Amino acid sequence: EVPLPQLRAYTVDASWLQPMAPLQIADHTWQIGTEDLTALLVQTPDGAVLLDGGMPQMASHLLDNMKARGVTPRDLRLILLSHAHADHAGPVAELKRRTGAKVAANAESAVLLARGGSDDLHFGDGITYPPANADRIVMDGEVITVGGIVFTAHFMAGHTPGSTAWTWTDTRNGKPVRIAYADSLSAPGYQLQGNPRYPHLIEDYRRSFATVRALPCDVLLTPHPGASNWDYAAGARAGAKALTCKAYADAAEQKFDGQLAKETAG
Amino acid sequence: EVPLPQLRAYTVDASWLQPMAPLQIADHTWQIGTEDLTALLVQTPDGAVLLDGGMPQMASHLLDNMKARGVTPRDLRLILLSHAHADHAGPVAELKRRTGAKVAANAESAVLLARGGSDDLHFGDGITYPPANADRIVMDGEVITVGGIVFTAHFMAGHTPGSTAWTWTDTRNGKPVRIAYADSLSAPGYQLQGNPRYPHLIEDYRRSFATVRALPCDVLLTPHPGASNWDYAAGARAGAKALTCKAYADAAEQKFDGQLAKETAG
Amino acid sequence: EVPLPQLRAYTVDASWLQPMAPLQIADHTWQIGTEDLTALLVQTPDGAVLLDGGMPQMASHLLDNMKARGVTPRDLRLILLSHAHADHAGPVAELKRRTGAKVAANAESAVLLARGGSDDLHFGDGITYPPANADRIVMDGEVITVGGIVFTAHFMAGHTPGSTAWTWTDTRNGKPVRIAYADSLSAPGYQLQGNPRYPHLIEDYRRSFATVRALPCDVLLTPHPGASNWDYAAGARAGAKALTCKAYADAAEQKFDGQLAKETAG
Amino acid sequence: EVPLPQLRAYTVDASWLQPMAPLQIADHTWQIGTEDLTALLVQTPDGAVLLDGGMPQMASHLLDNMKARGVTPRDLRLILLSHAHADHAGPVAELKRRTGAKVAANAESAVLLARGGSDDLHFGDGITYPPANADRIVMDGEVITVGGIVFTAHFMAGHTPGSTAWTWTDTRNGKPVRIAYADSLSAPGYQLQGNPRYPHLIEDYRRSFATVRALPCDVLLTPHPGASNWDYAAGARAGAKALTCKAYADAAEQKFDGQLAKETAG
Ligand SMILES: Cc1ccccc1-c1n[nH]c(=S)n1N
Ligand SMILES: Cc1ccccc1-c1n[nH]c(=S)n1N
Ligand SMILES: Cc1ccccc1-c1n[nH]c(=S)n1N
Ligand SMILES: Cc1ccccc1-c1n[nH]c(=S)n1N
Ligand SMILES: Cc1ccccc1-c1n[nH]c(=S)n1N
Ligand SMILES: Cc1ccccc1-c1n[nH]c(=S)n1N
Ligand SMILES: Cc1ccccc1-c1n[nH]c(=S)n1N
Ligand SMILES: Cc1ccccc1-c1n[nH]c(=S)n1N
Ligand SMILES: [Zn+2]
Ligand SMILES: [Zn+2]
Ligand SMILES: [Zn+2]
Ligand SMILES: [Zn+2]
Ligand SMILES: [Zn+2]
Ligand SMILES: [Zn+2]
Ligand SMILES: [Zn+2]
Ligand SMILES: [Zn+2]
Repeated sequence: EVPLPQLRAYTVDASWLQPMAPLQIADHTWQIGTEDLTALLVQTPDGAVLLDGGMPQMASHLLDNMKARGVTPRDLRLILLSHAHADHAGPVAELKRRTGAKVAANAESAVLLARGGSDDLHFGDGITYPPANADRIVMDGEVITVGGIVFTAHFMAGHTPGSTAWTWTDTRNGKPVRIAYADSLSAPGYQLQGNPRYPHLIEDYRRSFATVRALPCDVLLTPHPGASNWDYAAGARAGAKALTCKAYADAAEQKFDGQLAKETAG
Repeated sequence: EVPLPQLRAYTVDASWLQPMAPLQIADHTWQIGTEDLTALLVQTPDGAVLLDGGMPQMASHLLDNMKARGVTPRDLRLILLSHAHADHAGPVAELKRRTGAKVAANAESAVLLARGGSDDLHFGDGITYPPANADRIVMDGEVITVGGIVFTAHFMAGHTPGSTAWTWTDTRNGKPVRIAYADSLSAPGYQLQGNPRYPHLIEDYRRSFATVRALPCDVLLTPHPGASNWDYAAGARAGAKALTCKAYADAAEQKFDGQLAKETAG
Repeated sequence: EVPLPQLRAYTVDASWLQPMAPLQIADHTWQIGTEDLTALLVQTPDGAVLLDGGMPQMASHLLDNMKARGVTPRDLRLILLSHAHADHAGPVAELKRRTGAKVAANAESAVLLARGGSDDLHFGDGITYPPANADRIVMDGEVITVGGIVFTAHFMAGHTPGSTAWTWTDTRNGKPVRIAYADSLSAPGYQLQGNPRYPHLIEDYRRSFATVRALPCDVLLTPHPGASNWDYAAGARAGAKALTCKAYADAAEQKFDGQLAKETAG
Repeated sequence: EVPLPQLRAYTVDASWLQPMAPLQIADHTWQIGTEDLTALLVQTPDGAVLLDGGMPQMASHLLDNMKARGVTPRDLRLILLSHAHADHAGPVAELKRRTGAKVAANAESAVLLARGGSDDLHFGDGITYPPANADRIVMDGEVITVGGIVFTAHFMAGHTPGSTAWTWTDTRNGKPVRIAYADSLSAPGYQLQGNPRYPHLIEDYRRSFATVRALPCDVLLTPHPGASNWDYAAGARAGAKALTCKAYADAAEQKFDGQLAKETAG
């Protein structure tokens, strides 16, 4: 007799789980996640902002890197997200319990986060994580300000309905640097055409390619560094090979077109 | 010495609160709300669907009209919404407690409904109602089926971010009738330009005019009958003067353009 | 023809809405609410705690009093509640939006707060307010610490299922002062016996009288000052006539017994 | 270099996941879960009630057994729970999506269910499952009626704060059978004494032993059949060796006392 299968945890490449010390991107902005998952710490005179947390098991590591940067749990004011999947919003619930952080997200990301990634449009309950509540809902183009640093939401629906690019201007060498943190434009295993759970998926991705193309973008960062050709293990050269937002959008669209063609052929 | 003001309940025109008997729109579809607030009952071989409930005090009236139509509380399967303001989603929480009904809504409508209309983009906490949870989140263009009757969501963001037109095909006289239930395209007291809580408000309304224009639309109904020139008190002539979806969209756009011009002048 | 009634806002005595300047209770502890609604500010080296906010319209007043005390919105860390009715938790949602404050509450209070007081066991939807989410759920006897000040939850179910007394030790004149903030032990218009929504109501109130009787209680404060014979308008004599926790419990039990007898007679 | 550990799914004994055909307990009441996880189907003239669903992967199996019993997804009206851990409430979110079922639970169980078992008092995020919302909150002693069958909640806090025994009277052989579905009285790996997350844990378990002892209890069933000495694989003898509620309470208290002694020694 054959029992129902055991639950299976989603495993990821070791590099996604490999702790790294803080890597400075600009005067206020640091990568504090792992070798292969972005978690951006933005430090202001009025507390700190975290953009993404990576996987659920990264909470303690994030807190240790924050401490190394001089940010105590009380000092973390705000959490923003690229998208509410387990490998980017994984530790958000735990971070909220263990810090002063509140979450701002769009309605789509808030709904997905509140169900801990369950009933995903494409993944079903395959990739779940601890649910968290949003403290503020943002609209497309809306800004949120912490310690005078202004972050602008740019909705880029597709990878998830609530996928968002976040933009802000930091400084380096006395010069402004317009940083764009663009969400994933992957569609891993997705049914793209005629998907009853996402009927306008293709139109949304197309619009999102155009949105990403047009971001204020002196420097592009992505939830997976490899997407934008960052190499967080490469020290002084970490960002040397980084794509422009234009090239990232184009490469993602080319890949998407290929996937659409293969799906039609499939 | 001057105390803080007493809370003020939102009052509405008496007609919005004036009970009426069920008014048949098509073979399966009945208006069961008040003279001036739409609440559509769609009766299927597998239970009933309610589109909108009107104001919070209308729950019992709705249930009485459902009973008159042969729909017991157990038989009400689904609640859909035009938008999650007090004068359309008012009694939803109570209906869920008192019937078998589950709610399907988009993420924006779900978020607003779950906070009972509080922290509204334009109204603040001026117009609140009992919060309710959504049971199913729908995407733009997604269909939901009850007793073989298929309802399609058409997102028409503006009046609220989650404003939705619902379409379905009923029958009359052996002929199909493509019914369009289009949400409000009003912007009552709204700041339209440069609204920090809704930066792309104008672009969303413009897109929504185009969406409404293009709906499958043999018969248009609206949350306020007057918006589409229905007169639910007019018996056999209730729907005679009804606007097409095209004319409704055009009139709403003309009004919107006027409001934009007056705002610029203001 | 007779329309459904207009919604009616709950009105309260003017004194409940009458702003007052901060009134010091102990070295760290201030009354910052109105003449007749308690809102306790506890100021620590690590940010401030608010116990209750009063009615929904009191948010701005609370924030102004906090500013007068040197507590900026960022500095408000924690909100605790006596019970989640409109006249004590009214402004909590707004305070969370406008400050750094997170909410800790028991599961019963959290559920009631999340529905904005709707579907109340006794009031139905008569007394609703903007819903808010809890950030931390506490158990009976659990402590929560802010800036070294330790607050202990004592569950005293009855007035609401989640009614809580909060205790902490402050100082005055170099001496410890064990402060007890005991919730209401009223049952206004309640059906006490055989209430299908609260079958063990009487047993819970009885247990709660015993809990209140036994609190560490050098100084008793209550959500309505009059309950404990505080007079916040009386300056240096505000707390002179204050009841012990023992006397408060006894008077409340005597009143309850009377109500039970009258209900039996009714 | 050493990456953070991969997430680990909780595995269970194969028997907990071993599908079985429906096993009749009384005229209306069937075991439809697995060999070693209880899921009780109660069939009424007005739809069906499910008490527990077992593990997250059991949804489809439950639905298949319901179909075999003549209960279509539309016909499932109500889900009740012993406690909101993954091995009993696992499939509840999915069941709600796939059926007409609404959930009734106490505030503690509702809060835990809504966070999908995350931030557990004892397990932390070790044992999570898809979150679900409750549709009705019940108080201790409150009854809920479906198709004339009356279910009474008896709170028995300890295993979880919201642990509940459910009682109802079915029939067998023309005679009433008072069925008691008592929750777990285990404390697996729990810190019992001086637990900051559950300060009154011991007092709650003691009270719960007394509650279980005193249930109306012609037949005891438990979430794990072995707890009450049921053997669902034993056909006509499945319930022969079943403990009384009195013996179950006593054995659980004896085990608890042993655990307390070992903890003190530890
Ligand atoms: C596809 C996948 C498998 C396991 C864990 C996470 C994911 C995932 N969701 N979104 C992105 S980007 N992923 N890598
Ligand atoms: C005060 C509080 C309640 C719930 C969750 C988190 C917190 C909190 N605020 N600041 C810090 S550090 N916390 N842990
Ligand atoms: C503007 C207003 C006042 C009171 C009650 C409801 C409303 C309202 N919100 N959306 C629409 S359409 N309304 N009439
Ligand atoms: C069973 C149930 C639980 C919570 C809320 C509503 C209901 C319900 N289902 N069918 C009917 S009629 N109900 N009242
Ligand atoms: C009874 C009542 C009427 C209006 C507003 C609030 C209340 C109330 N709930 N709990 C307490 S204490 N109140 N005064
Ligand atoms: C950052 C944030 C997000 C949502 C709600 C409130 C807040 C906040 N934290 N500190 C202050 S002051 N806020 N307004
Ligand atoms: C202890 C444990 C491990 C894995 C899955 C479930 C559980 C559990 N929680 N409550 C009960 S009873 N369990 N068996
Ligand atoms: C209508 C509905 C919406 C959300 C979730 C479930 C359902 C539902 N009701 N009856 C059946 S069968 N459903 N799947
Ligand atoms: Zn993803
Ligand atoms: Zn990813
Ligand atoms: Zn509206
Ligand atoms: Zn309206
Ligand atoms: Zn009250
Ligand atoms: Zn009060
Ligand atoms: Zn358990
Ligand atoms: Zn178990």
